[PDB]
Amino acid sequence: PSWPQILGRLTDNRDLARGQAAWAMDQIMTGNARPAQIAAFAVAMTMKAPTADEVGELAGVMLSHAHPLPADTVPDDAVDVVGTGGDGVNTVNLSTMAAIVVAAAGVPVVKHGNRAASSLSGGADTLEALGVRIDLGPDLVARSLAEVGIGFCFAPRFHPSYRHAAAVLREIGVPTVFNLLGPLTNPARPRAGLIGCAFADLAEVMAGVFAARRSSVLVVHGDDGLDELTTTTTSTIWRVAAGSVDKLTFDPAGFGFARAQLDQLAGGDAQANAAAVRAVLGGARGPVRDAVVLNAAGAIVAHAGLSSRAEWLPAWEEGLRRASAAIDTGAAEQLLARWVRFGRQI
Amino acid sequence: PSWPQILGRLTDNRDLARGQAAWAMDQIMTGNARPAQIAAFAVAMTMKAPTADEVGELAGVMLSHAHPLPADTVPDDAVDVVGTGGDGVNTVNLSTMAAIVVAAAGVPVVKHGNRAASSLSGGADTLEALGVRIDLGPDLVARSLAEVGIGFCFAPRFHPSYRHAAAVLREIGVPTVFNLLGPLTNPARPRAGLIGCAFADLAEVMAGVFAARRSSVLVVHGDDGLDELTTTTTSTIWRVAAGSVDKLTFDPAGFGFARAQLDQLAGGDAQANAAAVRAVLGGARGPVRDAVVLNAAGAIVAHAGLSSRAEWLPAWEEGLRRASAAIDTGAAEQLLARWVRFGRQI
Ligand SMILES: O=P(O)(O)OC[C@H]1O[C@H](OP(=O)(O)OP(=O)(O)O)[C@H](O)[C@@H]1O
Ligand SMILES: O=P(O)(O)OC[C@H]1O[C@H](OP(=O)(O)OP(=O)(O)O)[C@H](O)[C@@H]1O
Ligand SMILES: [Mg+2]
Ligand SMILES: [Mg+2]
Repeated sequence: PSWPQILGRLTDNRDLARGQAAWAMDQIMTGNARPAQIAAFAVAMTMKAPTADEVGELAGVMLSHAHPLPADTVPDDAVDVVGTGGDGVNTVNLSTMAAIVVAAAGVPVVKHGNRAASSLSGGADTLEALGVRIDLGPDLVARSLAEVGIGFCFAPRFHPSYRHAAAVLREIGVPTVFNLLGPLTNPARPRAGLIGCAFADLAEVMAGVFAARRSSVLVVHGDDGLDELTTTTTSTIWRVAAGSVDKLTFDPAGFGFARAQLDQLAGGDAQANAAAVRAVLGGARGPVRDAVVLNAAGAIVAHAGLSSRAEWLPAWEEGLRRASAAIDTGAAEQLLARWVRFGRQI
Repeated sequence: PSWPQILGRLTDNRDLARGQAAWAMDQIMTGNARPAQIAAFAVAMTMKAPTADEVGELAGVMLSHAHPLPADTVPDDAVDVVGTGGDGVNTVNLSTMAAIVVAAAGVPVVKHGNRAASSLSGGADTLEALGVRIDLGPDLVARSLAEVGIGFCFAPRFHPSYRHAAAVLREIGVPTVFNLLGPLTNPARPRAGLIGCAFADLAEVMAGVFAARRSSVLVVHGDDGLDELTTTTTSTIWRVAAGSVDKLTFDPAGFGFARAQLDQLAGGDAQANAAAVRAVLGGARGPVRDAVVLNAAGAIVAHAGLSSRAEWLPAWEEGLRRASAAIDTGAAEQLLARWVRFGRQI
């Protein structure tokens, strides 16, 4: 195959043949692709409308080039809590906060992330400011996970071959199909997760990729455009279980959640967002907390769905019970401190 | 305006705002665009179907950075004979053949061109293979048009700022909206022409750009896929006249043209394309001659179209009759030779 062959086809508004997206991404990962070819491919693939197979081959190749974690160090039931980003809105780090709470409820967590692309502080940014280390390689992410209950995979450190593509996509400035990869390329390959998507027309495609692996994942998009489960309004959820997707709308009001204004969830620089995490874990009641509990519940229901013998509602109310208890007992706050303390000790 | 604004809008399948296409082009020409941005723009402008205004803006910006010809050196009734190519044939043998016939019939021709991408011989290549100096500055092109009756503007010499876009578009290696520009960025700004386009949908767009200029133009797509008037079957013509456009069907059988086969008309190697020209200008009667004569008449008919008193069928017979004569008298063969001598006498 070739670039004009592949680019020609996409610009003809045609789905690619099996293996074509993989060859293209492999060319990219292996540094054999000129910056203009990367850009054309990325834009062309977005405007055509990508398929699950296509994006699955993109994520597949990427993973196959990624640093893996050591064998028998990632639990069978580990969850991820990560979004695509591209909110447009500049919220406090909801995914990061819920991750800590989830791990504090004793659900193993291997989080993928990096810095903000558009926002003032990313997950990795906010974690850095807290004094939790985001540099850790495969072996120490494995250690951290077993020793603290949570581990953090920093995307650049696990995905060096993405460097070629990453610079190019920054220059473009528009989001593309590539903005989907982060959540689909966690190097630990955890089989569950809560997965945020800022682009409502692409979210089904992510769900499609997760269903191919037979993951238990809720792909989420707030109807306010949030790549999290919102408290402002309702959220659309593509539930991924048993290798099939199904669409839902989710209403916090049915679990007694006060509706909220978007700007109550608004965020700032790293220090500020790190202050917000200390606040919430510390027990500050209000909008931000509600948001964190909600999403933390979400991930826990995805965990629960690893088992086929599971109903939606009883699992959500268990989830909300546990996220809330994880904060209120101080266990969440403990865990963060335990985790910082882990990093300062090789 | 902005790159992210313009690229995002395109990726939403939205037509641009008045001025944006121009701003994008203007950044490219000025050197203010990343190759990643050039690539995203060219791909997206294509997949979202481009409009006449958008392409006019791109053409206009390009023309406003170009070296013009000296004042009062291009006659008001000058014509261009040219195709988009990318027919995948090629047509270069036909366009340069008709161009010379036309000039030889006493219609000033100023052609715009480049060395080929897809085919072995292209407009400039074939010209260069016949001994013609294709790379002359504005003054010498005017002197050529004055003395020889034809001039060729070499797109690299006349559009220095376009260098960036060309390098980028070579790498993506597939047709984009930028492939319509050549015919619409003649530095000599000639107000008539026969304009071949391999893209049916884009032809109508090119036509509307020429309508905006009040040029008298026949945009032509061979219904056999050719970017010239074919003799293989019927053609589609977009008659541009009085700032308006009429889509037509054209059949050369109504002038006694035998149906040829597509593989008797196809351009080839530059050294081959050259010999074919000597062959046919020397008097080689056949299906190549036929189709040169046809396209040459189209060019002359287009020239006739500058007067609103011009009528269609008589214009075509005067056209056919004059092109035939230019060949048979040897005026055309003789014109090629004076054009070659001209270059050798500077
Ligand atoms: O910067 P953007 O492209 O707008 O993306 C929004 C943020 O989301 C990502 O983190 P992640 O989703 O892992 O965690 P978060 O939701 O807690 O930030 C990333 O780190 C960004 O800072
Ligand atoms: O890009 P390609 O597909 O190789 O096209 C071959 C040639 O056709 C065009 O020139 P010209 O208009 O002189 O020839 P045509 O009008 O017959 O296409 C184009 O500028 C090339 O020189
Ligand atoms: Mg998120
Ligand atoms: Mg977010």
